[PDB]
Amino acid sequence: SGRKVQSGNINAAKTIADIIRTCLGPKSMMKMLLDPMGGIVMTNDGNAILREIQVQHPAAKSMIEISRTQDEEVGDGTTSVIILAGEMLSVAEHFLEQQMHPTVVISAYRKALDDMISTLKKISIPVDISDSDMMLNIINSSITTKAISRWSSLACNIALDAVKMVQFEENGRKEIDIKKYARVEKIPGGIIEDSCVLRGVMINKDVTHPRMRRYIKNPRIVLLDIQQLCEDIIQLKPDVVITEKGISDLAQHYLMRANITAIRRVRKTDNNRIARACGARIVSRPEELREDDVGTGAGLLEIKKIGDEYFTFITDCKDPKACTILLRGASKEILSEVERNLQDAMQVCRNVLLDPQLVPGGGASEMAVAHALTEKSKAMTGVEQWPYRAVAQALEVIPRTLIQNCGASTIRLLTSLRAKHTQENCETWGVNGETGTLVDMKELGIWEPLAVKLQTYKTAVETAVLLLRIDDIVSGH
Amino acid sequence: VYRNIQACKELAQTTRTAYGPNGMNKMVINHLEKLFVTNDAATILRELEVQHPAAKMIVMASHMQEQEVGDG
Amino acid sequence: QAALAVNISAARGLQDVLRTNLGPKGTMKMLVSGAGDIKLTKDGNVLLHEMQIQHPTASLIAKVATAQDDITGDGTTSNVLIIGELLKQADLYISEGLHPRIITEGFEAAKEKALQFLEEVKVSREMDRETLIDVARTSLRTKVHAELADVLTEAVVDSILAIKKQDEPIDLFMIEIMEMKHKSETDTSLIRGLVLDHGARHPDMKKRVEDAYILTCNVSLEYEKTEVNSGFFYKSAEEREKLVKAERKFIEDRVKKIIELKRKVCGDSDKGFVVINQKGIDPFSLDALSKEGIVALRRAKRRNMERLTLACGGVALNSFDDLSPDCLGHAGLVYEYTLGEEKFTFIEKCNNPRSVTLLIKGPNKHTLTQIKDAVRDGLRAVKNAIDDGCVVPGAGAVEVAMAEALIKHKPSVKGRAQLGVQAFADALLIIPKVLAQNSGFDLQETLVKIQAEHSESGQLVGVDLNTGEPMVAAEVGVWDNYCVKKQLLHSCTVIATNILLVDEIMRA
Amino acid sequence: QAALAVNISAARGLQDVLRTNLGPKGTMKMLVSGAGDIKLTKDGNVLLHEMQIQHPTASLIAKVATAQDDITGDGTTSNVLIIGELLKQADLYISEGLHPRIITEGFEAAKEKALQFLEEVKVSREMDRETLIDVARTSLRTKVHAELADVLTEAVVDSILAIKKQDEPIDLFMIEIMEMKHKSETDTSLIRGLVLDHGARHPDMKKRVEDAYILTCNVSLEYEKTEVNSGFFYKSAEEREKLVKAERKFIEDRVKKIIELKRKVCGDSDKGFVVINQKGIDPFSLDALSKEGIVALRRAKRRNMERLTLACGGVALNSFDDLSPDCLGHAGLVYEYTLGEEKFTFIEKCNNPRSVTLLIKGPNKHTLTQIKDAVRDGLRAVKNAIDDGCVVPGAGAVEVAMAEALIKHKPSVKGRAQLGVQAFADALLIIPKVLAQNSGFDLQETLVKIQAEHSESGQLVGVDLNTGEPMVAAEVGVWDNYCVKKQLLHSCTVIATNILLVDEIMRA
Ligand SMILES: Nc1ncnc2c1ncn2[C@@H]1O[C@H](COP(=O)(O)OP(=O)(O)O)[C@@H](O)[C@H]1O
Ligand SMILES: Nc1ncnc2c1ncn2[C@@H]1O[C@H](COP(=O)(O)OP(=O)(O)O)[C@@H](O)[C@H]1O
Ligand SMILES: Nc1ncnc2c1ncn2[C@@H]1O[C@H](COP(=O)(O)OP(=O)(O)O)[C@@H](O)[C@H]1O
Ligand SMILES: Nc1ncnc2c1ncn2[C@@H]1O[C@H](COP(=O)(O)OP(=O)(O)O)[C@@H](O)[C@H]1O
Repeated sequence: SGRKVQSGNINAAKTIADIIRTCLGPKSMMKMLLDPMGGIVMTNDGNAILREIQVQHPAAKSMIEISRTQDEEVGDGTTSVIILAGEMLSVAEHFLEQQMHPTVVISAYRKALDDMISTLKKISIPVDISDSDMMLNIINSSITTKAISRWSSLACNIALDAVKMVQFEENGRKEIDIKKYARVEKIPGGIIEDSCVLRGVMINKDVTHPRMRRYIKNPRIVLLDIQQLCEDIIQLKPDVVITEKGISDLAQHYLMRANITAIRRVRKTDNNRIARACGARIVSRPEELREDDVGTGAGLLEIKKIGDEYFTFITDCKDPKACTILLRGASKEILSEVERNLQDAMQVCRNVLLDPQLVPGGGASEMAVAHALTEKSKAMTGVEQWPYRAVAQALEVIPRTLIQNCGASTIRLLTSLRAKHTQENCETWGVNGETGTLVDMKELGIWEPLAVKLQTYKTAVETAVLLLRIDDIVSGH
Repeated sequence: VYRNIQACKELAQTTRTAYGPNGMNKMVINHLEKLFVTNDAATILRELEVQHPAAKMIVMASHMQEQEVGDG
Repeated sequence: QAALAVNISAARGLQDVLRTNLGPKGTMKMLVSGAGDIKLTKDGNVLLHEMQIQHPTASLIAKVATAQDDITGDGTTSNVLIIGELLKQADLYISEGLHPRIITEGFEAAKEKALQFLEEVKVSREMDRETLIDVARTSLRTKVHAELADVLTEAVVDSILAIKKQDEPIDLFMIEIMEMKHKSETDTSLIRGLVLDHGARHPDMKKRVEDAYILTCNVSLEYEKTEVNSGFFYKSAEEREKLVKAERKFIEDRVKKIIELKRKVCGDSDKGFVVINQKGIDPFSLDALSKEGIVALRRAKRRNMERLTLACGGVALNSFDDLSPDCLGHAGLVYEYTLGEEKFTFIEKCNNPRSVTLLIKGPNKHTLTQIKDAVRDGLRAVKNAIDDGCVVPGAGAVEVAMAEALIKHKPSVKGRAQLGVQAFADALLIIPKVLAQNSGFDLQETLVKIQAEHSESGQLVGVDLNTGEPMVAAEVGVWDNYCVKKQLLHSCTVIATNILLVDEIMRA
Repeated sequence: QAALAVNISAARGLQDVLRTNLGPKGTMKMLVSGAGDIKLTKDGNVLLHEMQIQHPTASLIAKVATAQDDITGDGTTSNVLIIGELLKQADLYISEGLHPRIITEGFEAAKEKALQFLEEVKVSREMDRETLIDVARTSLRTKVHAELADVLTEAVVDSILAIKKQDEPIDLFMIEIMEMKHKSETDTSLIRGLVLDHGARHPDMKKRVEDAYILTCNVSLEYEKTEVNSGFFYKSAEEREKLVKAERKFIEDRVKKIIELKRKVCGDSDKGFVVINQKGIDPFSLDALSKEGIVALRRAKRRNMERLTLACGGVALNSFDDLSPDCLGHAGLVYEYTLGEEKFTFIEKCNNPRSVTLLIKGPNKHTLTQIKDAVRDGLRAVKNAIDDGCVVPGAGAVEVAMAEALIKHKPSVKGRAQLGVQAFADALLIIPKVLAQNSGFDLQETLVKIQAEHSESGQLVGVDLNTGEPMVAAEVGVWDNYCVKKQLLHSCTVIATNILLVDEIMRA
């Protein structure tokens, strides 16, 4: 008990923090995993190693879960958060031992994070939206250095359409976006260049017997889950109705009498995207029937069979919020990277809409913010200033690991970077990740999204305060 | 080199609490097993027969300090 | 810090185990199983696929090496030796710092330089019979005895030059290796067309078939009955007593269909109607139809019938009747040959005689397997040499010149990558060393002699595995495959980088 | 058969222990005694005399190294490092058989080539004060604190320049070093001529006397007309009374001779003759001598008479009855210095402008011994530098040049002796590597830069131990001694081949 419980938590934190501290950057070392049967796997990804490793300490499990949940939130940076949290806890080691209560440490950390947000918002160089040249520069900065080096054009065009087919002007100006309503079709076959984008959702399922009309100039898609409903649909007579019940031949002719084209054996994964693309409303209760039963769906439909399989083509939708990004190629070994890259690009577009900025990469932003806090701390007073300086100093962990997994000596390079950076007023000099040499990031063309940086710093600070707030762990074993 | 640093750190920590007017007293048992109470750092260190050579260096440096300053 | 040392030790152990296999004069290992049956082999691929490895990462190395080099012909043991030497050389610099990334950069630069060197050294002498003889000898003397290899080279080279007429390398079906157990292992030749495993119960039906027509179509002289009714013969056995009957009408239907097929497309008892069944047949209908001149047999595997489709012709459906004879083809000779007690049907001189099978007469199982593997390796090597069209001087000729080029390429690269390049050169130097050591001569005596004479020779030069004298492999007949060298270098660099980039190991 | 692995591992461990000592920024080592005495040192000349050495052959290496260093005494650590690296490189090739004798032949060839190459990179100029300043700095910064060397180099160069007689070299006893127990180091000065070990501090002693003379007496108050000293025979009646009057007259009988001897030279002892006694003197005779300026002292060591024989002139024979004026030695300017407790006789302008004494001053011996050893071996190095007419570049500049010369001499050698010379050249690179390691910079990176610079430029580029950068090493005045390097080249080779030729250690 006493300090020993917090010490155990933060030691378990530091261990899993520095187990993979080398695994980031463009020259990441590859880690070695063996299960107790002789099976061998060679891994270069922090998420994979943290998933496969088994640890029992509750603090380690909590931080692993924090990293895992932050993975889907933002994507990139999933390891920098762990490294930052571990380094901050390792520097809080020295203040926990000298008998100061965790409350002042939490207060100092919160003040430091408040300064963090403003400093990041200050130094971030602005970037425009949808302009091809620096967008492709961003693609080179983040998407490249992976297995899509020779196929970056397809990822570029898919991202460029994707950032424009999921726009949500719900409560503001397009600031809302989603990454799950895109009708992605990862079908193996043919050259990888066969991928294309089609406006509007499309469905892998269609009518079993195509002796019937599907495409109409005004598709009024209506969602639905006994012929009573079939001839009660005549309340407005929508041309096409999407349901989840089987249709017989006599039932199909009943649909024709009802001027509807129903579908069968279609999962919710298609139904929700259909609803998003067409913007309709679902109603089946007889009392709930009103003038709002039917909402106009897409603007066109087409019948076409691609790759010897029956599809449904909902093209030119009323709302271009759920469109289709077709993808054909050899296999899926290239397209998962395409998926994560387009997710990152959509996040970049979304934040540029939110805050059109790109903080310098390669530790330049880290150096800028550390310099800002270490110069601001000199004025403010109180014993709380020691953690305020400690967090800024420990934030230097990204450049040191970048230089470490490059061959160059971290100490001399770090000293040269900081000493140069202080005299420099608005330079934001960083370190080359491939050669371990000092270089201005605007020259090297490397940049980082602002939203992901804010999320990483805020999540790291929140994890630090969460793991330092815990006063005991005993509830059993 | 860390062992020498640990030895010097422990030696300094032993007599750190005696600093200033508010120094704790010490129970000093000499070689001939005699009770002795004091708080002076020089008295206990001159009685402390430490073994680590780094401790020997730091203590003899302190002795040279006392030689021409008389305190501190 | 120490995981790297563990991986280094495992790789060195694997290399040391596989040291005494490279080269025709190198000794061969033998494999023992839990059952008791043993295998005697020297090829690296089978050795790595069959060895029971202790160390985990050594098993990783073996598995990944086999997986990658299955694409090319061979060079497995050479690849393992080179990766082990690369790891050792990198360790001699890592032990004093030298972060592995710099060694990786040096390795990649050396790989690029070696690729360019191999591109500019490869010799594009036009293909002929003699070069194929030399390639077959070089690829065969490293898997079997000397004179056995010399005998087998003629057979394999003749088969391959026969195949080469399509102007496109194809394999698998078109070349078939038959296995049998005659005492005289010296008998080894090639047979055009197809050779069927065995036949049926026919007393001197046709024998010398001469011209023949092939329809096969899985005849139903013993068409399946209705035996299965409920489990087995119960007290209600009248089903399996009478319903099992009345299916003889299917057999008679097939008999008559073949009857008008034969006396429609032939018009006489000659011109053997070649048909096959996937299962057994009744001798009664079989010999009744064969006495009319119909070549009917039984109990054949699928691979032969798919080869018959492309080399003899005729559709094949188990459920069938008389139909269009358009699919039917012609055969020059369907003579049947019997050696002692088991019958071989020689379906040769047929339409599209491109398909050819290889005949061996190994005495026992393990010699048969070794002969099969050796001939397969020779076929793959000569096919690759055909495909590239540019053979390369073997016997360590390319390796020593590559090492010299890498050394002369040292000042070109900046930084500390020169150490990686030098280690890469010293590792690629291992192949002539292993050749000399396995032959029996002194390691550095032969190495120094070869390097000293290559210094002024300019042309490539190897090692004679009979006296230790340097030898110009180009003028003697030692040859390797361009694709083999390409894949070996690339995979070697990849695996060396992957192992060197490891930092720490934890359980899972 | 290969039982030399234990010897080579012991040599490698010894090299590791003596590592991190070269260069001015080397790591000092502390020696603990059994009784608890602590000694701080860095020079291998004394560091190879530890309380324990553990492994036997490691002790043998130390024995031979400290036996062969005494000619020069400047490269013991360098020699041990070179031996460790030579053995390791030879092991890299002995692992694969390769009987050691050919390696010894290669070592002999490399030694011949290196000694031949030594004759050109050396530079031979005239040496004067500013040139010897660099030599003293280089030979002193490696054995003492950096700041202290700054004041000691200037204090030693002037001394050695002033005491250089002619082309004939110096004598070991020609230079004498004295110390004291001053609390503060207070730099270090220089005194010409003899310095008294200890004297009589009677208040009537004379300090400032010019044109003095010296005589040495053995005993003057114990035995009458006899130079023997022993306990008084109390039991003997005649002896007791005879020695009691000998307490009074045995001094005065020759005191009158002394006073007339000095007064005939100068009235009333104007020149102020000085006398020294082996033991104490009668207080009454002490006062009588001090009144005339004779200055009676005591505690004359057995070497002072010989030292002043060549310095103060005359003969300081202990036999009495001087009579003739021939045993007295002129003292041009005798000054009595009594710093703190001990009084010292500074005989300036004696009958020698040579045989100076140093005034090294500092705290308790824990570091004063290090200071005296540093000044001693600096004096040895400057003596050798002024003896030979040539000097060589330091900072490992010469080592890289020898490495390149040996590498370019590789084809001229025949057989595996080429590999021997290659191993020797590769082992010669240890000096720049250990210098870079001790300075804290990257080991291989510094040597890479140095070799890259030296490749294009014939200048012997060296290492600067403050930035890890190549440096010309000529104008910086980093020169090291030449004879030390020449002897080291032989002394490393002999021990290397001797250890490499051993076999089958026996328990005699
Ligand atoms: N080529 C490069 N040069 C310099 N810095 C880089 C380079 N590539 C990535 N980085 C830096 O590495 C940091 C981590 O990014 P990365 O390792 O790609 O993903 P993760 O953060 O998920 O580990 C980024 O902040 C970026 O600034
Ligand atoms: N009344 C006081 N208030 C604050 N500090 C004091 C007071 N008296 C003495 N000191 C401090 O105590 C220090 C010396 O105490 P101590 O270490 O016990 O003995 P020494 O004088 O041998 O060092 C001095 O540096 C002085 O600043
Ligand atoms: N007659 C020969 N003389 C010298 N070297 C030969 C001869 N035959 C083959 N070799 C060498 O053997 C090597 C291939 O042997 P090995 O690597 O053991 O077989 P695999 O390719 O199945 O691994 C080739 O590089 C070739 O240089
Ligand atoms: N200022 C300097 N800069 C670089 N190297 C120096 C300097 N002074 C001395 N050295 C190096 O110190 C070495 C000699 O020290 P060393 O041989 O280790 O003495 P010992 O062997 O007696 O301990 C020389 O090789 C020289 O290169």
